[PDB]
Amino acid sequence: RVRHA
Amino acid sequence: RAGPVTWVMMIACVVVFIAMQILGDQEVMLWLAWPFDPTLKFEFWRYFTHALMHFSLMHILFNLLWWWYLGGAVEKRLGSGKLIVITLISALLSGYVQQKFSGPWFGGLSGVVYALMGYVWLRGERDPQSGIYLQRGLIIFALIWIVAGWFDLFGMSMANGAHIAGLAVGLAMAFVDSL
Ligand SMILES: [Cl-]
Repeated sequence: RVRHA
Repeated sequence: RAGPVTWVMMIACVVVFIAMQILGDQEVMLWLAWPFDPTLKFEFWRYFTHALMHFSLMHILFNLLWWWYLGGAVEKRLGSGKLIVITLISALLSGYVQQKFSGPWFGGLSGVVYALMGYVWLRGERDPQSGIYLQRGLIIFALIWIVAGWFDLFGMSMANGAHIAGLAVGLAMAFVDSL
């Protein structure tokens, strides 16, 4: 799932 | 207290985070993510609004803490306009580098935060007369935070492109502003 900045 | 730019960013991030709990992360991402289909290429806001989405409580809290502190200080010492430009440049470039490495499904204010870290530190180091600097304890805390992202020390998939591009941007702008 999504990548976190 | 926090000036108008520092404040409106914090409010924006909380509004988006609430929308994400109500509508789901996926629905908000359809509206705010970096363009993920050629049909979305002219929806200009998307090149920046990825910075407003957060996926975990930890993620939003630490980004907003750093933003409140470093953004608040940049805005107080150097003005609202300066903070706006750092923010736009870091959001755009961090997003560009991220999507290049790993595609468009990312979010968070950390590209911008990492820019502020590098900016405030290098500007204090190269140009003490500005009246802004990153104090020792915060240098250490910032370094640990960076190290943790790079070596994936959160239990989360990181946008490493966004983070490194962010830090680069901040250091680059500090260098430019210290001439
Ligand atoms: Cl405040």
